[PDB]
Amino acid sequence: MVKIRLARFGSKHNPHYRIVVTDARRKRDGKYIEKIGYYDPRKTTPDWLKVDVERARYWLSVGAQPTDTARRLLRQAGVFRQE
Amino acid sequence: PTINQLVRKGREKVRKKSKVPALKGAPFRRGVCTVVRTVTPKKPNSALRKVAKVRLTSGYEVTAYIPGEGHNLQEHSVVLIRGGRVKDLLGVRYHIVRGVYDAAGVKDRKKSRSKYGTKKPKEA
Amino acid sequence: MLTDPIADMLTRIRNATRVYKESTDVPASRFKEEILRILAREGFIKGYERVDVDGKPYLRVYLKYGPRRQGPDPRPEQVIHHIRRISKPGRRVYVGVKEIPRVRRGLGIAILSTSKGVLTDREARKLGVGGELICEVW
Amino acid sequence: PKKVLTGVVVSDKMQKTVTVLVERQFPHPLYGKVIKRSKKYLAHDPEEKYKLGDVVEIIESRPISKRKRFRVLRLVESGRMDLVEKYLIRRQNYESLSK
Amino acid sequence: RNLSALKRHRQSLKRRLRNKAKKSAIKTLSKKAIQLAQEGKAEEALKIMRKAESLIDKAAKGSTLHKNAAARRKSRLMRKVRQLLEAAGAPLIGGGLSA
Amino acid sequence: GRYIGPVCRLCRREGVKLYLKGERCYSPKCAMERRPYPPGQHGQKRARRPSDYAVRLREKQKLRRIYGISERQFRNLFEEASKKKGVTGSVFLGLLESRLDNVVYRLGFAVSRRQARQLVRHGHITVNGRRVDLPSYRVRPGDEIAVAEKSRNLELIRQNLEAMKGRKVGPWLSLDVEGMKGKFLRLPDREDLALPVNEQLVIEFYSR
RNA sequence: GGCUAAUCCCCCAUGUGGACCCGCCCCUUGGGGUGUGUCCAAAGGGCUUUGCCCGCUUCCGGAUGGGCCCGCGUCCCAUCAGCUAGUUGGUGGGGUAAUGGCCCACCAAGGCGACGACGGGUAGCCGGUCUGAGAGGAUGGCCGGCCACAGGGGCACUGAGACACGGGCCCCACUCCUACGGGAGGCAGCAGUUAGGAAUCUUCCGCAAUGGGCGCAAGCCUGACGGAGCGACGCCGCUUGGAGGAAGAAGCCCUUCGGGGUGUAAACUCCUGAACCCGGGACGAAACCCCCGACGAGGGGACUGACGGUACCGGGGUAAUAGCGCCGGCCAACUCCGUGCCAGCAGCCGCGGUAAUACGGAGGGCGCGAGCGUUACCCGGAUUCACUGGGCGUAAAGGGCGUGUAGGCGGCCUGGGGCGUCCCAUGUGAAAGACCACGGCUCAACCGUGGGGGAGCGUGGGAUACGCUCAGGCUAGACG
Ligand SMILES: [Mg+2]
Ligand SMILES: [Mg+2]
Ligand SMILES: [Mg+2]
Ligand SMILES: [Mg+2]
Ligand SMILES: [Mg+2]
Ligand SMILES: [Mg+2]
Ligand SMILES: [Mg+2]
Ligand SMILES: [Mg+2]
Ligand SMILES: [Mg+2]
Ligand SMILES: [Mg+2]
Ligand SMILES: [Mg+2]
Ligand SMILES: [Mg+2]
Ligand SMILES: [Mg+2]
Ligand SMILES: [Mg+2]
Ligand SMILES: [Mg+2]
Ligand SMILES: [Mg+2]
Ligand SMILES: [Mg+2]
Ligand SMILES: [Mg+2]
Ligand SMILES: [Mg+2]
Ligand SMILES: [Mg+2]
Ligand SMILES: [Mg+2]
Ligand SMILES: [Mg+2]
Ligand SMILES: [Mg+2]
Ligand SMILES: [Mg+2]
Ligand SMILES: [Mg+2]
Ligand SMILES: [Mg+2]
Ligand SMILES: [Mg+2]
Ligand SMILES: [Mg+2]
Ligand SMILES: [Mg+2]
Ligand SMILES: [Mg+2]
Ligand SMILES: [Mg+2]
Ligand SMILES: [Mg+2]
Ligand SMILES: [Mg+2]
Ligand SMILES: [Mg+2]
Ligand SMILES: [Mg+2]
Ligand SMILES: [Mg+2]
Ligand SMILES: [Mg+2]
Ligand SMILES: [Mg+2]
Ligand SMILES: [Mg+2]
Ligand SMILES: [Mg+2]
Ligand SMILES: [Mg+2]
Ligand SMILES: [Mg+2]
Ligand SMILES: [Mg+2]
Ligand SMILES: [Mg+2]
Ligand SMILES: [Mg+2]
Ligand SMILES: [Mg+2]
Ligand SMILES: [Mg+2]
Ligand SMILES: [Mg+2]
Ligand SMILES: [Mg+2]
Ligand SMILES: [Mg+2]
Ligand SMILES: [Mg+2]
Ligand SMILES: [Mg+2]
Ligand SMILES: [Mg+2]
Ligand SMILES: [Mg+2]
Ligand SMILES: [Mg+2]
Ligand SMILES: [Mg+2]
Ligand SMILES: [Mg+2]
Ligand SMILES: [Mg+2]
Ligand SMILES: [Mg+2]
Ligand SMILES: [Mg+2]
Ligand SMILES: [Mg+2]
Ligand SMILES: [Mg+2]
Ligand SMILES: [Mg+2]
Ligand SMILES: [Mg+2]
Ligand SMILES: [Mg+2]
Ligand SMILES: [Mg+2]
Ligand SMILES: [Mg+2]
Ligand SMILES: [Mg+2]
Ligand SMILES: [Mg+2]
Ligand SMILES: [Mg+2]
Ligand SMILES: [Mg+2]
Ligand SMILES: [Mg+2]
Ligand SMILES: [Mg+2]
Ligand SMILES: [Mg+2]
Ligand SMILES: [Mg+2]
Ligand SMILES: [Mg+2]
Ligand SMILES: [Mg+2]
Ligand SMILES: [Mg+2]
Ligand SMILES: [Mg+2]
Ligand SMILES: [Mg+2]
Ligand SMILES: [Mg+2]
Ligand SMILES: [Mg+2]
Ligand SMILES: [Mg+2]
Ligand SMILES: [Mg+2]
Ligand SMILES: [Mg+2]
Ligand SMILES: [Mg+2]
Ligand SMILES: [Mg+2]
Ligand SMILES: [Mg+2]
Ligand SMILES: [Mg+2]
Ligand SMILES: [Mg+2]
Ligand SMILES: [Mg+2]
Ligand SMILES: [Mg+2]
Ligand SMILES: [Mg+2]
Ligand SMILES: [Mg+2]
Ligand SMILES: [Mg+2]
Ligand SMILES: [Mg+2]
Ligand SMILES: [Mg+2]
Ligand SMILES: [Mg+2]
Ligand SMILES: [Mg+2]
Ligand SMILES: [Mg+2]
Ligand SMILES: [Mg+2]
Ligand SMILES: [Mg+2]
Ligand SMILES: [Mg+2]
Ligand SMILES: [Mg+2]
Ligand SMILES: [Mg+2]
Ligand SMILES: [Mg+2]
Ligand SMILES: [Mg+2]
Ligand SMILES: [Mg+2]
Ligand SMILES: [Mg+2]
Ligand SMILES: [Mg+2]
Ligand SMILES: [Mg+2]
Ligand SMILES: [Mg+2]
Ligand SMILES: [Mg+2]
Ligand SMILES: [Mg+2]
Ligand SMILES: [Mg+2]
Ligand SMILES: [Mg+2]
Ligand SMILES: [Mg+2]
Ligand SMILES: [Mg+2]
Ligand SMILES: [Mg+2]
Ligand SMILES: [Mg+2]
Ligand SMILES: [Mg+2]
Ligand SMILES: [Mg+2]
Ligand SMILES: [Mg+2]
Ligand SMILES: [Mg+2]
Ligand SMILES: [Mg+2]
Ligand SMILES: [Mg+2]
Ligand SMILES: [Mg+2]
Ligand SMILES: [Zn+2]
Repeated sequence: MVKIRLARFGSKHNPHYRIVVTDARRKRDGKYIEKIGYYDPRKTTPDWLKVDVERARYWLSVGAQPTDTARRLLRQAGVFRQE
Repeated sequence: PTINQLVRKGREKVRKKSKVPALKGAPFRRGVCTVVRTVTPKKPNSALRKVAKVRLTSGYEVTAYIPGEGHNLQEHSVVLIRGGRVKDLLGVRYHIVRGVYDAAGVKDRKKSRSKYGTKKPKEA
Repeated sequence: MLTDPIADMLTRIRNATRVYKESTDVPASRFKEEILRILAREGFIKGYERVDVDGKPYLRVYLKYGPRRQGPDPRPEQVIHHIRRISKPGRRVYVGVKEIPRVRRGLGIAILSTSKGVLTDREARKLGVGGELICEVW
Repeated sequence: PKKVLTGVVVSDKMQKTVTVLVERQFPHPLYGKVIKRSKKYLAHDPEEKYKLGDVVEIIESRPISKRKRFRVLRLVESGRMDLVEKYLIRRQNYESLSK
Repeated sequence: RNLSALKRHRQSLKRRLRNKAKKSAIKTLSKKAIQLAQEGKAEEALKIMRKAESLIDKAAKGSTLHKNAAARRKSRLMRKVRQLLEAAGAPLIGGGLSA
Repeated sequence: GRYIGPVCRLCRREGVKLYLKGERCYSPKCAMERRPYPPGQHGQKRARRPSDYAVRLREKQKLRRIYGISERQFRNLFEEASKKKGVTGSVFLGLLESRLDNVVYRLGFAVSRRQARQLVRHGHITVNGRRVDLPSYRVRPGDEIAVAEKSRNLELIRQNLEAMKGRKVGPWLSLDVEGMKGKFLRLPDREDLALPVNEQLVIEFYSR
């Protein structure tokens, strides 16, 4: 099932997440279909989250499933906003 | 040679033979002594050199030079082979490492103790 | 049969200039004529003309030299110090436009044959085309 | 693109199959000379349309047998028997070089 | 010890039998029709054929078959039946096949 | 850790004055006065003609020992400089001079390079308002180098600073003596430094 | 042997639709449409039960994932020269999701090989990595991609998917249980033991984070993972003090006995304040959930730590580890004493048989410095396998000579083609790495964000000088 989630790209004690589209079947840090974002939890930068919504909306159109955290970030960036 | 000849045949890479079958690729090898002898040097020099025949963990049997001044090595003592030859002795390709296993570091030696395996003397 | 008539032209020229001849005849073809046109334009020779020898067409290349010299060996400097083939039959060489050589930091030329015709190295870069790399001359 | 190759037919001896010799040339990766190698392809000739010494196009296809992955697209040129003669003779030279 | 994926194996066994049986029946039936076709019995071979087909599709319903396997087997049957059917064929039933 | 031992010895081996000792490398105490010859028993003996290697080596030794830097750091910094766009020698010098403790020496918070290293190390130095305790910090132009508020009352700090009154500072810097501040405005060029060193000899040294 | 439930199995029904044979249309390999005929569906559960939720069934499409096929590229030995029986093709068939000698029957007699078949030897391959001015050489640990294997060999079942590491049947070896009949096993999972070896870690903490499985959820599992532990194994940062201090204490070293050295080095003066003690103390963490709204959007709004009282901030606070190689040339650093072909050094040249700057200590010196040396291996140098970039009269190297097969190479002029060749456009060249820029941990190592680069191959378009090709001339080569 094609999915949308976080992969861990940072260092020890320095987490940096790369929001990706990939088959759930594949491992976490290995090959992904597309990189739609990045996430910084320690918020060390004025930009700690980015999305490229239109893309995320595509991947939802064809049925990718976000993990709850992934979805949280997506909504924060407003993939889901309507009116 | 013509280029056509280089296509047809081409240059030949040059193989090199290992000066140390400690086999294994190993940097050192443990063995047991057999003979602990004295040996006569090759023509240009004169001396009494201390060498030892060794049966290795590699199923190889070779003479190895005993460096330093004094040596406690005996018939059945177990020892570590180093590698590197002695230019003036026929057929000895490897060295003993002092301070390892039964090989004792050189007593009283104050100068270069890394080689020869002696530890640091205390001074007050 | 000359096995590489272009190389033969270059050489005829080399041997000629080395004994300081005023001129040399090389058996003629449009391609050789193109090469020559480039040398002439580039200052290496005084230019060339077509001739007939026993009815068979040739090209007189007129040779250019420096002035006479001081001390032992008054023989003048060469205008073509160096001339050599690059692509030969039996190993052919082609540069793309980004592989075209800077010859003696540019005091020399490289003659390329291209589908825009026979040009110098600068000429080709400016034209923006690659091709068969013929002579190197400086 | 399904791959199309051009070659000459050096063997008709099979049933509904032809052997097609296909040359290719290319620069040697070090020495840079242009070298010309070749290889035989087994191509499917259902109607026995094609004959020895025919220069034909060969197209990558759904596998016919083991060793047959290609079929004969069309006839480029008829009757080059010199090419055939070359192949036949190179193979004839094998009778030396042995014992 | 005693991993209870053990259970899986157990079920695998049950399933195994249920498949074999089902599949077995099909073979036995198909042959029947086919043989009856060689003897040019129109009606009977037809009716057996219908049963075989139905049972094939019913094998397809579950994990026994389905895929394209059922369509393959069914096709092969029907072909061979209709083909076998000509020696004075006159396929009176005509139920199973497009006329 | 760095070289710890008699310094004016190295003043003596290079045959030139490189003051890591600050004051008294001014007064006629430097021992370069009346003992310019190198250390050891053979120092007063004659001098054999130096090999090309020797020349290059020693010149590098001057350049390094001046800044009091680890050969490790030194060479890593050198390769760093060689990578950079622009002339290797000048670039190098710029990077050496860009070192924090060095800037502190330049700004005059310490009479010596080593003392400045200490000042950095113990937290007495701040950059852009924030403490920096590592002397290997690189000052980018526009940074402010201050004696941190807490230690601004320190005996030695005010001692130096009160001596710094009226003295001119480096042209790629600025200094406010009543404020203890200072600003690293630009990277120093070849000519900006009086360095008794031919850098090309050093480049050539790392060429092999 | 007996009882019994279901989202377990089976039989009719409905045929949206689909499968299949035959016909027709389009399309062109088995793609799509259509008509008749035959054949095929389902399952229920939970709530507030007049409605919603979790499910089930047939179909079309999407998405992701894979199967199979082709061009090209991918080590050494020719003292491996011939290899081949399902072997090469065909017809028909079996098998599969699907092409296929994948398998079987019958038919033909083929298929491959110096452009290196067959044989033997070594070997997972790649992104990349090391080295190199480059071309190249070498390598493929960790991280990512692919493959293969799960004690050895064979085999299938179940399933969307396996011929399945912690599933099954059989054979062999091994260990263990054994009432001697017969059974049980499978760390190349995380730790740990044992052996082998020069040598390679903790039988730790936690599911707080990310991810995965099941579940409506609450939640459960997770030795994936996130951390901590040990080892200078590697990289980076840091300390062992700073300033003053004799024309220079003592000891040790040399001495031309005048004195030179160790050396501002020490003592000592003054200053800072590693460790350490005290106090505050994290980010990593807002979702899942709850409430409003329609279980949507939106709005709000509370719970949730292994690391750990760790990082860090604030206060206080002591002058507080130095080692190792070398000093004849290459090569930076020299002198006494001791030993006299000894004892020993040694990478090569070569030192030592009484003045040893080469052995052994000492003083001094150079080099690096929490390291420094050694051994092994790779590239380097080595233009010493020479593509870049070498040679063969006497240094190693012209085959004893010819004829000529394959092959390599090809005069002048015109034209067609446009295969090589060149240009443009476009696709591809994952990420990581590399390069550039900016930024995040006080710096860096490390990390993030962005930019640029790129050989090669696919497709479309274009150029025609050279190479090729086809056609037509020529006569300077060749022959007559
Ligand atoms: Mg997968
Ligand atoms: Mg993107
Ligand atoms: Mg939407
Ligand atoms: Mg023309
Ligand atoms: Mg003219
Ligand atoms: Mg060349
Ligand atoms: Mg035929
Ligand atoms: Mg076939
Ligand atoms: Mg034969
Ligand atoms: Mg179960
Ligand atoms: Mg039966
Ligand atoms: Mg029915
Ligand atoms: Mg079929
Ligand atoms: Mg530079
Ligand atoms: Mg530049
Ligand atoms: Mg300035
Ligand atoms: Mg270099
Ligand atoms: Mg029963
Ligand atoms: Mg029972
Ligand atoms: Mg009942
Ligand atoms: Mg059912
Ligand atoms: Mg029904
Ligand atoms: Mg219908
Ligand atoms: Mg149809
Ligand atoms: Mg119908
Ligand atoms: Mg029912
Ligand atoms: Mg589908
Ligand atoms: Mg595919
Ligand atoms: Mg290999
Ligand atoms: Mg032999
Ligand atoms: Mg057989
Ligand atoms: Mg057969
Ligand atoms: Mg037949
Ligand atoms: Mg078949
Ligand atoms: Mg299957
Ligand atoms: Mg071939
Ligand atoms: Mg390999
Ligand atoms: Mg292997
Ligand atoms: Mg590189
Ligand atoms: Mg490099
Ligand atoms: Mg390379
Ligand atoms: Mg490689
Ligand atoms: Mg390789
Ligand atoms: Mg691997
Ligand atoms: Mg890997
Ligand atoms: Mg793959
Ligand atoms: Mg196996
Ligand atoms: Mg095992
Ligand atoms: Mg075994
Ligand atoms: Mg097995
Ligand atoms: Mg399943
Ligand atoms: Mg199945
Ligand atoms: Mg198994
Ligand atoms: Mg397997
Ligand atoms: Mg296991
Ligand atoms: Mg069992
Ligand atoms: Mg052990
Ligand atoms: Mg052991
Ligand atoms: Mg570990
Ligand atoms: Mg635990
Ligand atoms: Mg968890
Ligand atoms: Mg979770
Ligand atoms: Mg779920
Ligand atoms: Mg509930
Ligand atoms: Mg458990
Ligand atoms: Mg871990
Ligand atoms: Mg240790
Ligand atoms: Mg160690
Ligand atoms: Mg001091
Ligand atoms: Mg004294
Ligand atoms: Mg004295
Ligand atoms: Mg104090
Ligand atoms: Mg938090
Ligand atoms: Mg928070
Ligand atoms: Mg919240
Ligand atoms: Mg409500
Ligand atoms: Mg909301
Ligand atoms: Mg909310
Ligand atoms: Mg939770
Ligand atoms: Mg805690
Ligand atoms: Mg503090
Ligand atoms: Mg304080
Ligand atoms: Mg002290
Ligand atoms: Mg020297
Ligand atoms: Mg020595
Ligand atoms: Mg004596
Ligand atoms: Mg003496
Ligand atoms: Mg002597
Ligand atoms: Mg000596
Ligand atoms: Mg020496
Ligand atoms: Mg010595
Ligand atoms: Mg010393
Ligand atoms: Mg360090
Ligand atoms: Mg080391
Ligand atoms: Mg080498
Ligand atoms: Mg080389
Ligand atoms: Mg080189
Ligand atoms: Mg060599
Ligand atoms: Mg060459
Ligand atoms: Mg090349
Ligand atoms: Mg030579
Ligand atoms: Mg001779
Ligand atoms: Mg000779
Ligand atoms: Mg001869
Ligand atoms: Mg001869
Ligand atoms: Mg010929
Ligand atoms: Mg020509
Ligand atoms: Mg073209
Ligand atoms: Mg045209
Ligand atoms: Mg491109
Ligand atoms: Mg990239
Ligand atoms: Mg990385
Ligand atoms: Mg990086
Ligand atoms: Mg940076
Ligand atoms: Mg920064
Ligand atoms: Mg980066
Ligand atoms: Mg990047
Ligand atoms: Mg890019
Ligand atoms: Mg193209
Ligand atoms: Mg094209
Ligand atoms: Mg044209
Ligand atoms: Mg033309
Ligand atoms: Mg032509
Ligand atoms: Mg030709
Ligand atoms: Mg003609
Ligand atoms: Mg005539
Ligand atoms: Mg004649
Ligand atoms: Zn000084």
